Amino acid sequence: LVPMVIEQTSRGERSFDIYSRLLKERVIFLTGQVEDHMANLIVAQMLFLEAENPEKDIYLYINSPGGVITAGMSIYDTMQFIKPDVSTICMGQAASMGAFLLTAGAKGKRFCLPNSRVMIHQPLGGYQGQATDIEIHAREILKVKGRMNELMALHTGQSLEQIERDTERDRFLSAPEAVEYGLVDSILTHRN
Amino acid sequence: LVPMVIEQTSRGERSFDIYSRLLKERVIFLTGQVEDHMANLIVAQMLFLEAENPEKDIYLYINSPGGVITAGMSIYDTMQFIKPDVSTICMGQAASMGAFLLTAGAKGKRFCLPNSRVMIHQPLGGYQGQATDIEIHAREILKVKGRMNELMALHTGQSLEQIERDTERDRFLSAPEAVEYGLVDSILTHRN
Amino acid sequence: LVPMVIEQTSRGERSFDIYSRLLKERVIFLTGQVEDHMANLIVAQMLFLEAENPEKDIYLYINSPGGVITAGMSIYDTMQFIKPDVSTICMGQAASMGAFLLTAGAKGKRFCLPNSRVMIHQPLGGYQGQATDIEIHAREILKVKGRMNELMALHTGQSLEQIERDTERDRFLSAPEAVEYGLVDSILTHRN
Amino acid sequence: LVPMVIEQTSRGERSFDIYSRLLKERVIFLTGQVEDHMANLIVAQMLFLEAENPEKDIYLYINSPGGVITAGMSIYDTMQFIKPDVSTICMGQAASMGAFLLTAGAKGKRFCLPNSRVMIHQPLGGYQGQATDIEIHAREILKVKGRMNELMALHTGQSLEQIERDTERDRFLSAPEAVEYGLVDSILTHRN
Amino acid sequence: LVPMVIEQTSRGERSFDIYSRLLKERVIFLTGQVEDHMANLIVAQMLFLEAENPEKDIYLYINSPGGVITAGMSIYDTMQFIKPDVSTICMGQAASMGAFLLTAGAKGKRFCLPNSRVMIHQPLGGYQGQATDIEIHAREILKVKGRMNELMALHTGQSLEQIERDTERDRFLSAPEAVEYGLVDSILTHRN
Amino acid sequence: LVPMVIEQTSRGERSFDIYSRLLKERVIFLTGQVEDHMANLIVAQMLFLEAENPEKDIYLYINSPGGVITAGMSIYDTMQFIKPDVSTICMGQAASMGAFLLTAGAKGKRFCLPNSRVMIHQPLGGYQGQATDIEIHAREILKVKGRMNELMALHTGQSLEQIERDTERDRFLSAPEAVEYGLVDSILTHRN
Amino acid sequence: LVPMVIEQTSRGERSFDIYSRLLKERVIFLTGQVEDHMANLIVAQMLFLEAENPEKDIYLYINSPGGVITAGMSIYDTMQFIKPDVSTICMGQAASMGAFLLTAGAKGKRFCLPNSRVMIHQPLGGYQGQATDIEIHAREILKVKGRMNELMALHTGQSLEQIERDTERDRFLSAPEAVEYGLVDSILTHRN
Amino acid sequence: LVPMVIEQTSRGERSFDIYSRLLKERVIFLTGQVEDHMANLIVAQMLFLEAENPEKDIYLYINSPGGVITAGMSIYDTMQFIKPDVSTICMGQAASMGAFLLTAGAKGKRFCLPNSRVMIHQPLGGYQGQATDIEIHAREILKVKGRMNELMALHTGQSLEQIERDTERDRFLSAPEAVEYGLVDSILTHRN
Amino acid sequence: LVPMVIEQTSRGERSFDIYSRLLKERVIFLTGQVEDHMANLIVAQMLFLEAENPEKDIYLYINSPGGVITAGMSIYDTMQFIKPDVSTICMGQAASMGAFLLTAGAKGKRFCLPNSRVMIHQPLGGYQGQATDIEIHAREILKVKGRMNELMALHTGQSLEQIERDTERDRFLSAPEAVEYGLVDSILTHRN
Amino acid sequence: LVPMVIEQTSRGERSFDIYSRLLKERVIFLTGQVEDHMANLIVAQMLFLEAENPEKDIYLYINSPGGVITAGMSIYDTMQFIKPDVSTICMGQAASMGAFLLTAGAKGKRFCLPNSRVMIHQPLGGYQGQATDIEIHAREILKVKGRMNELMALHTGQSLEQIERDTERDRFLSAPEAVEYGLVDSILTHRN
Amino acid sequence: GIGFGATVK
Amino acid sequence: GIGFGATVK
Amino acid sequence: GIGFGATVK
Amino acid sequence: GIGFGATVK
Repeated sequence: LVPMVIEQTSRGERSFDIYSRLLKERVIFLTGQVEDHMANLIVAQMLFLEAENPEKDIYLYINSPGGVITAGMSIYDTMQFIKPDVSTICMGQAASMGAFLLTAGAKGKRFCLPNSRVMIHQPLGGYQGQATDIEIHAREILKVKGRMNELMALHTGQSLEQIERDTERDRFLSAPEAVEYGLVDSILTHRN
Repeated sequence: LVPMVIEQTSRGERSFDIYSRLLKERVIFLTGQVEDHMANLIVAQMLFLEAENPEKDIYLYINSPGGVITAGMSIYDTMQFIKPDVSTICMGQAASMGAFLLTAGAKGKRFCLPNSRVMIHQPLGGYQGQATDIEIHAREILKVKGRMNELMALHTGQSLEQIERDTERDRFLSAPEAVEYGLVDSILTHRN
Repeated sequence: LVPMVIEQTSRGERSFDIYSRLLKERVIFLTGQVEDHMANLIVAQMLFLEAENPEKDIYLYINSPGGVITAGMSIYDTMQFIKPDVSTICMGQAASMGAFLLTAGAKGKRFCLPNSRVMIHQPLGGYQGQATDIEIHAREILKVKGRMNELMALHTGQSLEQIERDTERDRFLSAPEAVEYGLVDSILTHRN
Repeated sequence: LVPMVIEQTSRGERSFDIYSRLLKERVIFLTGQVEDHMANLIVAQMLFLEAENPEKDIYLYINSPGGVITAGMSIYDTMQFIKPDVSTICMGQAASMGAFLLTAGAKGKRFCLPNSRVMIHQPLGGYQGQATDIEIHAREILKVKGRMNELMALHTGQSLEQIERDTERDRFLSAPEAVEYGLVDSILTHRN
Repeated sequence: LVPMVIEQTSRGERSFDIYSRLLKERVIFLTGQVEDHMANLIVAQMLFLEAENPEKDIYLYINSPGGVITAGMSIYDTMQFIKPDVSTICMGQAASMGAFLLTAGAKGKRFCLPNSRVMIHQPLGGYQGQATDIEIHAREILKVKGRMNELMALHTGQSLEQIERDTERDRFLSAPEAVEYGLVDSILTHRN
Repeated sequence: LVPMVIEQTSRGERSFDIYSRLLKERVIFLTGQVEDHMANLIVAQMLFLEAENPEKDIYLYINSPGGVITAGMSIYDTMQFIKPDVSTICMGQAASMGAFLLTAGAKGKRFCLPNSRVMIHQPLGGYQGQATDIEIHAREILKVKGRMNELMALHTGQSLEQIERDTERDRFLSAPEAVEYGLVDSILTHRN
Repeated sequence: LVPMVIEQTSRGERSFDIYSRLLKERVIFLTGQVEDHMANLIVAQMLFLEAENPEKDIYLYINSPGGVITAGMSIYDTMQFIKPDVSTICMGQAASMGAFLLTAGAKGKRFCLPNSRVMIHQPLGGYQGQATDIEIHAREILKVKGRMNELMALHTGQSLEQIERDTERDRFLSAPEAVEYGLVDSILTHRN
Repeated sequence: LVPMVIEQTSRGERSFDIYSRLLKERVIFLTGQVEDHMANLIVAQMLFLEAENPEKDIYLYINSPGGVITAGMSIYDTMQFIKPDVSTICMGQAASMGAFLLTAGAKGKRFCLPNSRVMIHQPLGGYQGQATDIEIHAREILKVKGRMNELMALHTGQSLEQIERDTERDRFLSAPEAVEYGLVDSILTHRN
Repeated sequence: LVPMVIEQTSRGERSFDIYSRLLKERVIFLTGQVEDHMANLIVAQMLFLEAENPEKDIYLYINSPGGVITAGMSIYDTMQFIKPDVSTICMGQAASMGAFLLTAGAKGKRFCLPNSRVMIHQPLGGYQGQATDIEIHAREILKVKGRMNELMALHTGQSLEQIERDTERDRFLSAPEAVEYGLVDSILTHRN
Repeated sequence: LVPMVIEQTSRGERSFDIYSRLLKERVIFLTGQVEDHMANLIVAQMLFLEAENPEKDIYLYINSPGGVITAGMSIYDTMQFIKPDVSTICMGQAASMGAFLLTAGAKGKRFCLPNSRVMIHQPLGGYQGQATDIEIHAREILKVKGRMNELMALHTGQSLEQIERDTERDRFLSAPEAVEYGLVDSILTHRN
Repeated sequence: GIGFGATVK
Repeated sequence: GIGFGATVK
Repeated sequence: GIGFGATVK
Repeated sequence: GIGFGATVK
């Protein structure tokens, strides 16, 4: 169940669901595994908020263990296309693709809550079939791995060689270490 | 869950779901596997937008790993029938049938986001039964393969011999290579 | 999910689902497998449109791999009963029963989209039990096969002997061949 | 999904589902297998239409392979109780219990569409337990078989001995043979 | 099913669900296992109530056997970020993560009903793979265990050494013992 | 399905579901097994009715085979906290936890319908693991058993030794015996 | 279980299983479905009996519904290679491959028991994959069908055109009709 | 069941199973799928026959659809190590690995029965995991593919380029075509 | 099935199974996955052959994808304990534990067949439970990893640092590379 | 499969299975999980060897992850009853009950192979039912835990307090540490 | 109308 | 409009 | 606004 | 012997 809230306006009272209420204030939630359907919904929200106001920041709240890459790159490419600065915040955790969408936010507007945790690794995949087809799909996921490391280096500021060494295996980063690593910019410990 | 948005009009406020809101602005989403039911829904949207305004472009956003061919050809034939120019955009990925609907868009109005990826191969199928029936279904899928290669050559500009060689096995194309291959026209890196 | 559309009228704005919107313009969709429940819904739509206006054509859009025969004959008998001319269009595919409902449309108002494909075969069935019961159900499905071939010959214009030879096994017909075979009348390549 | 239709009235426009729209015109659908819940719904519709107008005919459209007997006899006893004449029409098929509800309609107002098919047999049942309990349930279903044959003879006009011989095994009747057998009265080939 | 209630206002009557009604009075329910989706919903409620009024206390009613840690830390970090004092109440039980969110409430505003019961233990986890990966995930959950014990000590007032000894295995605390342990502040035996 | 009812008021007609209608008259239903989610719903209803009117009695109708204890103690502690007297009625049956919530009602306002039946036993539980953990969970459920027997003795008026002897195994009490046992106060045979 | 029999010899008594006893008298059983393992066993028996005596006839008793073709052609090619004349007898039934091994016996030494039944059809097969692979496996099974019809014509004496017409679908032959068809030579009604 | 045979010797009669009898005459059967256990058994037979007599030919009868490669290369390397010439014969079929062991036989002593069929393709495989591991297993199976094509070229006499083109997809060879292709040497049509 | 062989001796003929025959000549087979039961059988064979003759070499033929470590170390420790030199040979493949038992053979008496392949990686494992238990099992498998790398370095002659780098991920070694790596000593290409 | 060996005696040759051969030399294997049936077999072997010779040592080779306690105590009590000294050896691993039977061997005759590993923990168990039954089974497994720690202290020489601390959780001991801990006496690195 | 057959401006 | 292709102020 | 970044009175 | 390493006449 999803609670319903009421917004007071000049015309009259208005009934909203809680997630649609926050969308009115330019807040998007990225929850759970990243798949084609949920990601296609986040794209629709970003495009809508750009049209409603292209000069006001969009906020993307991330609590996800990651998922499909191609579904996540649809979110990434949209964030870079649109004019508004997509601020990203990590709540709970932001793993493999969730961490890539976290660091892909606008520079200076990427945050981590004080006890959140970030995880980064290299792409996972697989194939079954002839050796000629295994070579094709093996070359492809390596190109994806190279592309994801270049973009990680671009946004984090690190070198491509450093990103390659750290993402060969799973690497957990606390919220302070994510700041030092360039993955996020600061921490929202308390409200001021 | 699908968020609800509000549109301000002269008559009064109006509550929409996010997907129906974008349909009002002539935007259609092709998400997930291509099947008869989702495809029959996309046809209904294209026909409706033609009637509402036959001189304004329709936009078809594609993030799909492909699916049934006969379901996809219902979308293709509709796009060519209607007067409006169906612009196509690739988000995340556009595989076997999704790539065919991508390149089938209006010439000059086919796009790929900078990190999207396109995949093309030949039809998949199968049958179990008598040898006389196996010959019938084997001849049919070969005719389908020939028809899909001719239309790929028509829209991409390549030769039929080139399409046949490249689609014998899976072939991945990055967004720049798709432009060079005639599959799409340009890239939407940033908004200008 | 099904998008919602808005129709502008003199009284005021009106919210419709996309399938109900097209029903207002005398368009019916026959999608997926033919069963008793979906077919009983198509009958209800045809009867309703006859009552609303008995002199305006009804349009039945077909994208189906066929299904139960008795469910399909309820659609066929309704189409012949009602006064309006039921125009049929094939999108994607129209197989065994979908092809019978395609050719059963009003003469001169049966169409195929340029890349659609039609398939025709003889009835499928089966029974398990005593030999006396096997004889009963075997005689019945043969009577059904004879009845379906007579009606196919009536609407296609072919002879009963030709329909019997062609439907002994699966036979695929492209959209041009369906025109030459009398199964449909013309092709909607482009809008003029 | 079920389409929504609009009815124009003096007070204003009114939104209906298609099945509820036809109920307003005294039309009931008996679709699928006969069970306690769907049958209890048909009883509620018949009682409601009697109260709204007891002098106008009710129409029961049948497309069913039969089902539970006790669920069907609730429909039968209601049809005989209420004052309005329940006209019955067979669409697609009307098997074991559906055929009993077909012939149970008002005399002179029972119809079959030209390609529909009727099937009649004796009750099916079963039990597992002690021999004393097997005798009880075996005697009961024989009483049911005797009662169903008497009522079949009453409405069809045939003799009880003829109904017993024909229902010992499955017997299919085309729409013309159903007229000759007294099961229905005429055929709705075309509208006049 | 969820009952609907009516609120009397100056403008008119207003229909609410019972959970949305209590949200209007700044009451949130944390029920069942702690997962990403339910936790992302509680965050949305806390943020909304802060915006509506940042000086009025929020109430979080807890009846949960715990669940995922990363989902719970998103709730914890939100409670500490927002300006309003999040009062916590334990109903029925508050186990591993539910107990951490209970003690994380505002100091002086943490309560237990007289027969509720609290349980605390150390994190649960697991991994399957190479020894190099087992070392990574084993080091991580130990860091989580250390972080959860520090925060437990901060809010309960106990020492870090005491929290470590008591959470090595499951430890149940009645409502009086929770007060003596610093986990909660008082008991709501009766209303005064 | 849940029927909808209409309430006539001065402002106008009002549509309610049957369960929400009775909630307006301060009636709550405790049906089925006692779990965290249904119990958290009953708590929300009791708190709401206290706020609407703290001097009018609340009625809790019980037909339950019991369930989780911690979920039931959230209902019990709420009933004792709130100012209104929670009258309890047993319909059909009130077993292990349902019987505890039955006897926990306000003194003099606990009832049983004439053919209802009450069952009481000791807590059920279990654990699998090390012997050190088995000792912890075994000691805990014994403390719960002791607490549930003390509260049973408080409300029934019996001695703690009598409750212990009777709850060592399942004990069924008819509606007259429940009155003699102090579990309920009287019987609602007929309305006067 | 398999019974054991005793053979009296000059050296002494000898214990045999019943199937090994009959092998000593040059009798082989082909029972059940034709697979690689049972067929590789029949080949071993034929080769052994050739070596023991190359001038004495081998008897192959067939009661099989057929099976894999490649397993059966190993039996066929062995029968034609070895010098002894492999007499074949049909007991119960000899279907698709069992009928091919029946007619493949030595001319004049092929028999059917009076109530046995023979069935012949065309090969069954199937494949799932790319269209290029479907063409390969479809061409192959057609070559197998052509090869099996040529060998059927060689041994039965019929023409290749007659075998093609009769094997397009399942065709049952009684023991007299098998003699008239050239499939077997005579019938063992009684022993003389 | 496996029949037992008797061998007459000077010392006395001797009971053998049929497969062990043929092993005494230097005949080995390779039946069914190639796995580690059956292959380790064939190696034990070859080594034993070498020791018993190193100057007498060993015969390997092949009826197999192939299987694991590493299990088959244990058979291949043994055949090349031992001094006796391993003659190979194809019965029924010899597919991917069975064809490699067929052509690996001694030159001039490789045979096909007249209706046997040979199939050759490239290795099948697969992996699921990180991209770094996919590259490792993808490179390995390509090295295996290269090694299997070199050895196929060595024994067949064809060029490495010809073997690569023909094994990119499944290729069926009849017994005459296998002789022309160098895969086998001659055909055992009849015994002379 | 396992073939039976005959050994000629002075006392008389003797029937053996093929695996027991080779055991008489001091040959042991290590086939399939390494588990406790098969490994406990190999230990029994090694101990028996030591007692029969402690000065004659034992041969261990390896075709295994590895398995449990503790089962394999029982084989390793036995090989080092007994006085005879355990020669090892790789047939087909010798993966993770099979490679460790291969290199553990007597120095100078370790062989690989020309097309065999060796694979080495680090231990695999896993655990589910409390963090305190995860630390225990994580420390243990790291000690095992360290012990297995030391013994690999001892027998291969490489350095501990080289073994650690190469076994961090799967590493395949052909038969020539295994010789160069010190894993085996030479190759048995042909018999001389 | 289990290999067969031959023993040379004065009377004649004798065929044995490998496990029965070693039993003749007073060697018993304890392999796999400890259950009632395998343990009842080990008891039968120990009793038999005592009767054959009561002054010669019995050897029990252990490679087991433990299992049921009651099955293991039947082995322990037998080892202490019989006069011969039961020497124990650990191969691969000896976990919870296997370690108890290892240390229960005769003092001075308990060994570990150089790379074996020992694990000790407290008993595992569980129950589901009434609280009165949970108390009974919880008290019992605690008595078992106390009894197993006393016997561990008796044989290892450690104190009862030390055994209790070390067995609260899983504790792995290498072969050297087992010697230092009193669990075994020495190591069989090489044969001398 | 909206459909294929119906004409649109 | 709202989409990629449509222009926004 | 409502979010983390947005300021509230 | 019989094995690989053992020599045969």
